Amino acid sequence: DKDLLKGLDQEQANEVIAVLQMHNIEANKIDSGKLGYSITVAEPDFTAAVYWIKTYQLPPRPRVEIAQMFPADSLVSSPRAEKARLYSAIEQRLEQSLQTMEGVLSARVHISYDIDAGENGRPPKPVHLSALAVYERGSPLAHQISDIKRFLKNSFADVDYDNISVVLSERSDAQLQAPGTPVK
Amino acid sequence: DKDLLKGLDQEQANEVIAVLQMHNIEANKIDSGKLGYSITVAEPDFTAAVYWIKTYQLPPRPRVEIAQMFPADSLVSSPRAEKARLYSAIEQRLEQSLQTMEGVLSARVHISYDIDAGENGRPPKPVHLSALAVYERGSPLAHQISDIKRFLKNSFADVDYDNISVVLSERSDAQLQAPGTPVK
Amino acid sequence: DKDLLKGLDQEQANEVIAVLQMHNIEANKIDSGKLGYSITVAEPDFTAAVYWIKTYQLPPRPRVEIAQMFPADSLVSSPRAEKARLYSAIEQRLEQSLQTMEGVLSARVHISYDIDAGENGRPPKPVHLSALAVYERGSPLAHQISDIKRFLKNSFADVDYDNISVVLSERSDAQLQAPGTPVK
Amino acid sequence: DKDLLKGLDQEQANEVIAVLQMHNIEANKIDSGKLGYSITVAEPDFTAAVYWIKTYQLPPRPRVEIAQMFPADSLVSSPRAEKARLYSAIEQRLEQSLQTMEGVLSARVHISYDIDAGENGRPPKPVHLSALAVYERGSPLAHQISDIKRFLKNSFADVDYDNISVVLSERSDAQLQAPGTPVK
Amino acid sequence: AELDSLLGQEKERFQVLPGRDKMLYVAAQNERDTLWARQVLARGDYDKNARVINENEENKRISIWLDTYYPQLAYYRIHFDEPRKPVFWLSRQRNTMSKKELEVLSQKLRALMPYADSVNITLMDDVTAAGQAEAGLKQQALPYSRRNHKGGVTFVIQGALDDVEILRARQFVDSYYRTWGGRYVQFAIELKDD
Amino acid sequence: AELDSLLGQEKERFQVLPGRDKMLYVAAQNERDTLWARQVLARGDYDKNARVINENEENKRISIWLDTYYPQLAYYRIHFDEPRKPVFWLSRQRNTMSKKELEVLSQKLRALMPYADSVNITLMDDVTAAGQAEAGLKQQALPYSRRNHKGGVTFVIQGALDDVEILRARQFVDSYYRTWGGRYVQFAIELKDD
Amino acid sequence: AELDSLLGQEKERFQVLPGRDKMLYVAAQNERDTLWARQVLARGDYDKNARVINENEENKRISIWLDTYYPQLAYYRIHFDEPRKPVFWLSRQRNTMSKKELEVLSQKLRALMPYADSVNITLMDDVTAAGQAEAGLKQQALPYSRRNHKGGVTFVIQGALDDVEILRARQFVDSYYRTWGGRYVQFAIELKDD
Amino acid sequence: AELDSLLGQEKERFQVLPGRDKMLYVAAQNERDTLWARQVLARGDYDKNARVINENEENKRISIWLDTYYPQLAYYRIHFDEPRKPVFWLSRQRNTMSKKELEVLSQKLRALMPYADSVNITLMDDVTAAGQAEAGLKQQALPYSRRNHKGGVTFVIQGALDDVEILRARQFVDSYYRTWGGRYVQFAIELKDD
Repeated sequence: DKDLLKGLDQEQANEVIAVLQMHNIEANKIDSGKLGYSITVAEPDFTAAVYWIKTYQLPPRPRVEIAQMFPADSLVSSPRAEKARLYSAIEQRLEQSLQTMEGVLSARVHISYDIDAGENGRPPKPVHLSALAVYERGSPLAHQISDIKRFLKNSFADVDYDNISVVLSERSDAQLQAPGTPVK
Repeated sequence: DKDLLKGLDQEQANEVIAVLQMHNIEANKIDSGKLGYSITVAEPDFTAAVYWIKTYQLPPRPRVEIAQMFPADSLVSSPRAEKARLYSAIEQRLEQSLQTMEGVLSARVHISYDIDAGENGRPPKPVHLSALAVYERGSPLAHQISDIKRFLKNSFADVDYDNISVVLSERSDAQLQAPGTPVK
Repeated sequence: DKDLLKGLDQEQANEVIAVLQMHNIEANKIDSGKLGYSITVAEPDFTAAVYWIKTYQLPPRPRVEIAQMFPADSLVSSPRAEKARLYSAIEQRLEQSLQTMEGVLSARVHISYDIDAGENGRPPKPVHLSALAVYERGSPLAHQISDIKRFLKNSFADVDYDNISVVLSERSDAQLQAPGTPVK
Repeated sequence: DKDLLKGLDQEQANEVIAVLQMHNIEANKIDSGKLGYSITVAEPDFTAAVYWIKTYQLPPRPRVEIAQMFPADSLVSSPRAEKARLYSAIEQRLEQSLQTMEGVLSARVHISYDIDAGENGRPPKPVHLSALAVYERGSPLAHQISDIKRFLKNSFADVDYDNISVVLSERSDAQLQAPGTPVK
Repeated sequence: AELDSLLGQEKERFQVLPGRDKMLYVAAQNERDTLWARQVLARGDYDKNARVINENEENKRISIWLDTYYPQLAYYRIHFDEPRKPVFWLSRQRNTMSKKELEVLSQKLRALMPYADSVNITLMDDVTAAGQAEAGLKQQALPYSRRNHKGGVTFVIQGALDDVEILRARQFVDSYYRTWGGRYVQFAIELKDD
Repeated sequence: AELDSLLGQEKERFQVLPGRDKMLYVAAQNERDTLWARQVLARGDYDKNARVINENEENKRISIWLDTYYPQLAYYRIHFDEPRKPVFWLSRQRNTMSKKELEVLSQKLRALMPYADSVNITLMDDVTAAGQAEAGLKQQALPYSRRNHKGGVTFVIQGALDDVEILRARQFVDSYYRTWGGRYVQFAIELKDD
Repeated sequence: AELDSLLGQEKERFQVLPGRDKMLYVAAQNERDTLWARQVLARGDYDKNARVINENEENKRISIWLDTYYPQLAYYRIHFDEPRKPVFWLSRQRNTMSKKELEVLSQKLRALMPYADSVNITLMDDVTAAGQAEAGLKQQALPYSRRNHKGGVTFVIQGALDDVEILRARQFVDSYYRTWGGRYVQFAIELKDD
Repeated sequence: AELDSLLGQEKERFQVLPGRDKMLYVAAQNERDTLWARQVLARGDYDKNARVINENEENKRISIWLDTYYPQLAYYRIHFDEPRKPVFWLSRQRNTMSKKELEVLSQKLRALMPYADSVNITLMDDVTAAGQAEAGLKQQALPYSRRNHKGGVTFVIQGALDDVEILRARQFVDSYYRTWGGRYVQFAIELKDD
């Protein structure tokens, strides 16, 4: 009934309703054509819903990787810019691959960017990398930690089993349950 | 009834009402088309609401990261400008990843910018980094401090457990409760 | 009945329904012509389905390999860019070949990118590589680990049986079973 | 009856039906003119068929060799690009030749790419190579391993009988049997 | 209307409690169900007062009352598995209260929990509390050092713990504080270099 | 309607259980079938209450009840192969409970499992539990070191384990915790360099 | 109108108090509820005077009165858990007041708190106050040095404290000043290098 | 309709089995025929319940039942060549079961296999099992080392095995586990450098 967000694109609008129906208030993804989607909540829950817009900082910012800020359209693209979008595409591609393991729902991978190794006239640092992973319920999480940590060791040149930091966490409880319209 | 803010865009207007309904005065996000939103409060609360515009410094300034001031449209983009938007995209991407841990509502990550290491002819400084994190109620905050501090250690090349400063704080009380129209 | 995703292309739309019918809600791939496909679910399951859009982060991002970010249309293409799309095409081609072994449904292959070996004035590092593999049910997975690890050893110049990390996992249970329309 | 894939070209559409009729659901390759083929399955099997689109990752990506990413239209084509499409054409041509042996249905050949031998100022590495091969039923596979391994030894300059890794596997059971329309 | 239907479709997730002071109570299980049930009661109407209680917050609410009216009380945790009557553990060793006023203490707490029938005060030995905390933390193969004090122990855990042991630690600690509370044993997972 | 048809086409995947406290139960086999059956009951209507129980979650739900009302209880795992009556293993060695209150313990658990007929409490020796865990882990040819404790053992597995042995490990561990649970034997596959 | 409905929907958050001097009082719990209830009474109308009192501000308001009319008084903190009658702790050791004028002191405070029924003055030993502050601050494993004085102690905490111990410190300090106030024990978390 | 015609054109590939508990069973031969026959029964209708059983999955299903109700049982593999009555091998050496309850064991398994007539329990010597595994693995000319254990042997195979011997290995191992199962002999083809 009461307007709460306007002009959202698609993947931002589907995330907000996922947050809201977690906290027991229903929303209505009203498309407004080329002016983006719109989310309207009922009047007794406009109070509670604008709280959860604040804490989760909804709508979500577009998920940024490093190579979006080195586009190389027609610029000469200095050798720092090549390793910037090189490793950034490797951050994305290892993320795409952990997501297709057994039971990993989602994943995030970061790479340590030793970039100025040639400019200082020094041998480069060892590559460090971090990983996040969301498993199912019921999986014994203390044993899939070894598969990931074995996997993306040899995805880089000089890493160890100490430069890999994987903190994997099982997913939340399933929201399968209808929130409910308020009473009159 | 009384006009209080005009011409706001979307995420600024949703933040002001979140502040105002925290302090028990209702607002009305009146859209004015292409001239931005507008927030009007009632006449007995125009006094109190313009106080909370002052203390919170509403409307919020647009949330700035470092790479907005190195756009590189067609300029030759000196090697300081590459590491400026390189690390700035890493500040954003680690922020996007802590936000998808277990229970973190929001996060902020800063990176120490040792930039002039090559210009001074010196080996670079160790990387220092800071992190903020907003957890749920009920979480035992003294133990999720180790997960973050383990996570973004190995997201960079040469850091320690002393160059990482994470000050995480649980969220406020939930504002789920209707403020109320004034009496006549 | 209720709109859930619009404007999807083909291989993104077929993946979402595969996720949704896994979790017992039916979808309807409604084509909208040149404006892409559309997925609509019924009203009692719009709540549950927008949860599984969030956890799986549907619609899937386009599957990225490294050579998509070195297109070489008319640019002079510095010698880092040649080894970037060289090894990336080898990552794809070994992936295409493991997929045609006995019982491998799908595969992913990553190569360690030692790129700056000539710029540092050093001999290059040994090549490390990782592999994922989805077998059938009933296969004894502890013995097809040797075939892969023998296969793509000699697909590169200087690798060992320690630089190869293959973590292969059998596929899930078959979803052959109709979800079901809700009751009225 | 229900639409499942649209806009496929020819060799992608013939592969999907080969996968589907393996798993006992019939398809219908409906040509749509210049808008590519289309595959429609019946309504009780749209559930099961969209599972096997997911696991096999159908439609198949176009089979990539290394020389597709070094086209050399009018660019000066640095000496790395010549050995890239040189060895890649040798990968294809040895693949075309193993396929015309006695009983080999299909074959894949990879070559180790020692490319930066001249740039490091070093003698090049020995050439390593891998081979896949799909034989008939009934062939004694432990003896055709010697023919291949003798054949493409002397197809290169400095290889051994240890740099050749051939893992050959007989073909699956023949799918000669009609799947069947569902009952009404 | 019926609060079992004013809440969600699943009846097993909540359990309404007709308290003695005319207010009805609904017992959530965690902080998602609490925000599920504090959303209903603040958005709209139940034709009486209604108040969501939690297991880990009402436990903390009593301790804000209990440290004033009973300081120097050695207790672990109150337990709301059967929320009609809670089981409120105490230290057998560090409590000099006689059985007279301990029954008064089972009646002072009922003034704070109107939904409760009668508090089942039992006693647990402090050596059993620190025992299972130690007999689990070395059963997870974790480096530690038990330092004792007059009225509590402390298990500081240090070293460069990697990921396999940093996650066996947290699902032991959170499985301990769910059981015993955190008023007698403090786990210090202090993670530094060598 | 009939819940055997409100669920999917395959009847053998689920098994409905008419519990004693007016609520019906449906026993899934894993966490795909649980989300298959918790989807039906939360989307729509069965004309009575219905509640999906799992083998590895209802096992964990009892232990949230069981550590309060029976701490210092040495047990392994409850088993729902025939969900009409579960087999709840205990330590023969570490249980000082007499046969009087052990039959009370077969009646306290029935208040938690209304679908259950009667709990079949049996006893397993702790040397047999740690035996088959050791007699399998060296049968997979894995480096380890058995460290014992007062009330549990621990098999830490270390070294630079490559892929053939890292996968023989997990299909032994997950084939052990499916059988014995994880309350007496902890496997520490801690994987580092040399 | 009724002030229980002139405030928000939740009745349990506030507690109105019909004071003796014709003015009504409403007891908030923290500084969000105070600005919730000081917004209502200043925006509009209640058909009588109404005045929001807090737990941590009315405590400080009395001390502005109390240091003039009773200097050299050793007291900790007044407590508004049951705001009909507050419990006002004093030092048993550092108070030479006899029981005659201490009952006068239970009547001087009632002139400041009209909502109060009768002040429950009790006594706490100063060694118990500094004890639990010390027995918690070493139970959090924190470096310190107890320096005593004539009429108060001081726990200066120094060193390069990292994040795990800087946050165990603040939820002990803020859990201490909520209990005892800050008039006898001062925590100096002074954070410098080595 | 007739399930022999509801399946494919070839009658010899499947074999329907009228089980005793009103459910009909169809015995596939491998995991292509299982997905051939689990496609028919889940897509549409047979006018009774029908359930596809496999040779290598129903073998594994019994062991999920058998490790609870008979732990410390030494058996190899159940065999479904004539699926009307299976031949279930046991260790003659490592089984202390008498012939009384072994006939009970031929009746406990019939409750799991309703299609079965009567289980043909026979005994195989453990030295014959490890014999043919050793007498084949050196007949393929493969380097190994037989390490024995109390209740199983292990043939670790190492070295830089090239392609001719890596493929004689797998068609011996897969020809062994098809015959004897994998519960007494484990082959470790662990392939490293020199």
